[PDB]
Amino acid sequence: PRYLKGWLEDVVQLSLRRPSVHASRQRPIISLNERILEFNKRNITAIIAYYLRKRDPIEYAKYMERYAVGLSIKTEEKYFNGSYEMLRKIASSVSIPILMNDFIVKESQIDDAYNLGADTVLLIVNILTERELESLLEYARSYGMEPLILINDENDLDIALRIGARFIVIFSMNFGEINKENQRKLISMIPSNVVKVAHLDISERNEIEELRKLGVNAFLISSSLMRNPEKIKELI
Repeated sequence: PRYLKGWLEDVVQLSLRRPSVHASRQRPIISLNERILEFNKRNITAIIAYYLRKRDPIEYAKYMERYAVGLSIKTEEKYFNGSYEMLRKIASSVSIPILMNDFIVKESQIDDAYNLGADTVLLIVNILTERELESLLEYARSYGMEPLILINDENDLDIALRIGARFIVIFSMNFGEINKENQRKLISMIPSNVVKVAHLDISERNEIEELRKLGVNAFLISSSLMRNPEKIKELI
């Protein structure tokens, strides 16, 4: 990984030490990026719901299976209260795409994702060198997973495009300044053969129409839905 400090350094150091799991996968790959493109052809707004333990998780996942295009599950243990067991139980319970949302810094974590039933993984440009990211991209693709690559800024974008990413998520706040104009700028700079995901707050739902016209294919939510799951219906 790159030079890191503070909690982010701590979580990457712990992630490098994550023991591998010897699990056998219980489902096929249910591709997230491909289902987003299907929802786009069906004119159904494509919302990636989330689970982060801070709500019976299975009942929640089954609710979301009815509405969401996919489900992000936070599996980092020390700071975000996740687990591989929670991922596996949710993935075994539903047939929508599952994104393993963690700090993926070594190949064995992609092995873990595959063996536990996740359909893809998050990769974070700004914690990895370009060569590390390219290698992990290739490794994910060897399991039939197109990873969701997170960009922060134009330097991250340049890396992601140079290595041939086809599935990118863009937020509206630097990883702590919020800038919607900058989010739109980064979205515009991604070619149309890339599946693009915008982070969205539920309060921004009036922007979905325009963001779709600007090329966003799906929306990643990270607040409000666990307290009030039915809010996903109004996004859609």
